[PDB]
Amino acid sequence: KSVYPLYYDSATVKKGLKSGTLFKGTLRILENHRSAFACMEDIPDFYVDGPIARNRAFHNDVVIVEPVTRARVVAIEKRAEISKIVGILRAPGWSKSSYAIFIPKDKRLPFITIHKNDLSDLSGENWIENILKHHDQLFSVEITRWSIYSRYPMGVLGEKLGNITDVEAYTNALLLENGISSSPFSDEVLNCLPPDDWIISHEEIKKRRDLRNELIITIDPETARDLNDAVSCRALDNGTYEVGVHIADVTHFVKPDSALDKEAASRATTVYLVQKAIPMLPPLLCERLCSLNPNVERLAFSVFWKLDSNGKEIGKRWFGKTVIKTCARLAYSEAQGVIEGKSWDDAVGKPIGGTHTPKDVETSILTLCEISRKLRKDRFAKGAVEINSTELKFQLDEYGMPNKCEVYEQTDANHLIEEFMLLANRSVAEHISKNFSNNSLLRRHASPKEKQINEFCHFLKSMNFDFDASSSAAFNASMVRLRSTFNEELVELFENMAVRSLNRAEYFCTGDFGEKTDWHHYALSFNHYTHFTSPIRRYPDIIVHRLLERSLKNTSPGIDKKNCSLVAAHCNEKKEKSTTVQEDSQQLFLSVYIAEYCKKHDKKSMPVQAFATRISGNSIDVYISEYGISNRVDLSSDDRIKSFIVAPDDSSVKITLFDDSQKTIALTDRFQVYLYSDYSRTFFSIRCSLVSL
RNA sequence: UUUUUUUUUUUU
Ligand SMILES: [Mg+2]
Repeated sequence: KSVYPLYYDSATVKKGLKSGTLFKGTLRILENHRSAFACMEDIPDFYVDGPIARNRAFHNDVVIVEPVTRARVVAIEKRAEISKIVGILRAPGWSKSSYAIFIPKDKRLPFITIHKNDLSDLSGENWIENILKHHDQLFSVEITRWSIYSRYPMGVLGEKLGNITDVEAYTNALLLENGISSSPFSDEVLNCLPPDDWIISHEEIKKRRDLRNELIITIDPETARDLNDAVSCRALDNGTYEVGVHIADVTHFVKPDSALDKEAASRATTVYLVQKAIPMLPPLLCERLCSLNPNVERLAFSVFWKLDSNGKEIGKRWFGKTVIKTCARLAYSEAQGVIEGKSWDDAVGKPIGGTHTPKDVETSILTLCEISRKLRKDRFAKGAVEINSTELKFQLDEYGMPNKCEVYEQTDANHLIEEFMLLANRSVAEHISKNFSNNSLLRRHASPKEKQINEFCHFLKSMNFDFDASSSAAFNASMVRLRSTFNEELVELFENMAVRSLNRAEYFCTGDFGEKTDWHHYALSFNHYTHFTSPIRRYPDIIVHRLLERSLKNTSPGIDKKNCSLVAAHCNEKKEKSTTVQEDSQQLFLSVYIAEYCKKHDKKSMPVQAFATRISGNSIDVYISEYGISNRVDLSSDDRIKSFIVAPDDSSVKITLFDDSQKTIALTDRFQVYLYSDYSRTFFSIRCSLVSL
């Protein structure tokens, strides 16, 4: 007897769809398994309990369910590509010969059966012994077939990624999950490279604008090796300034349809991890020839504006190929120190090649900072949205183990660079959209989804607050009132929920959207925007560089609307996967940090302060702002606790202990919890407990 | 575990 029911016929499925019985939506399987939801955007979402009702479906699988808000899967319309199944292997029947038991890291993926002695590195006689010997080794499996007469599918074990306790092996496994190429560059791509001893041609120096003698700097963080941006300011004889943005001319090295170009389009973006980084381009270009290192002549595209003390564009812009030699390289911290009024030797402490005096650079930094402050105030006043977001910055020891973990605050220098990069991006977008209105690669951000914003508004209604989503400007105004209404940590949580409410930003080809009103950036309130200020780490910036060059030459776009759409979609998906990878890396290093804290301070958990976001059934969702993480204190897992009572309103929960001290805690209350890195389960899992371990 | 929304922007 088949464990699962047969998928209905195509005609029967269509008939049921016209009969209101059948339904169609995406599927989201929950981490705790057995529980899944048919994600229907309009009609109420449906629930699914048990893999029997799941009928051999996976996460993000567009499926056709039938009501049996519960429902049974009867047809799969589309399957999302399962990018590898990394995990571990356990002996058959582990506390007995049989098929090997593969356990994926994603709990959403069911167990897998590895056929009799299926392997190459541990297959043969004594296979069980080899499994046990390599039990603490992460491996990877592929799916081969799922027999309806088996509750689990089957699959071949791939390459052994390696020690689970090895951070780098876990990293390689995570890369494998989201399909990010960690292999070295192909020898043909290296053959595409120019000679390493390439020198600046006098012909090219005359063909371009010679800004070498100018004062140009690169404000980038301390741990930066690929420099793309360069800012400059020019005091004009009147009250105005000529501000310039200079971006490494990668397209001068990367030529269309070359093997280098193909690998760049394949990787789409540079993936940045905590301990290392996967580059999009080979290091010769990414770290030497194109990187805007100090005191080196470099070929770069440049955009100039004429702005007043308020930052309004008074004079005509200028676009063109230039050759520049940056006066100095700066860190964001040192730039902030300069802005705060300190002396160059007290903050930066670097030599400034050229006639440029220290006070010249100081004046330039302060001028650019004031202009950037004015432009940021105007941008937010125009209708933009201010979200600070969260990111976990780690300081590592010589061995790579996390010694420090902290939240990142953006100082005024960060916004200084940010505003001018945004200005450059917007100007380039406007120009290339005006010229090549059919084959232009820009970025868009539509209005937020009504569903998420309604949920967030109801959450604020629970906290007796109203959010006007009628406009981005009203959204930001409600955010400001909220910040002036609650404590800063609650406000941080609210910013988290706000960024959740936003819609996914995406690249696009102007030809696909007939109406120009659809080319808009809701959060930035811009009418035109693209990515152009980072061509060494975002292939869309390479495409935009080529489009800008052609627009200055008034020639053809050289790229087809369809091909442009392909590049846009591929790069959007690659950016999704890269974001996920970086977040998971941060999570991994946070777990290792908690483990090191427990080891050094002779405890089993780290004590932290947390705010109670939700009180449901037998658990409480808590947010730890010190590390910007959302965990759950399971009232059931707390066996040390004696009992509890949740009221029908879920706004307060009373607690009773064995020492008979009863005490009640409500929503948005600040209380202490403990974070511990559970390694007893198969993989790294940060868990939170109310009681100290 | 067994009820769910994880996406603005800069730099890296
Ligand atoms: Mg930079």
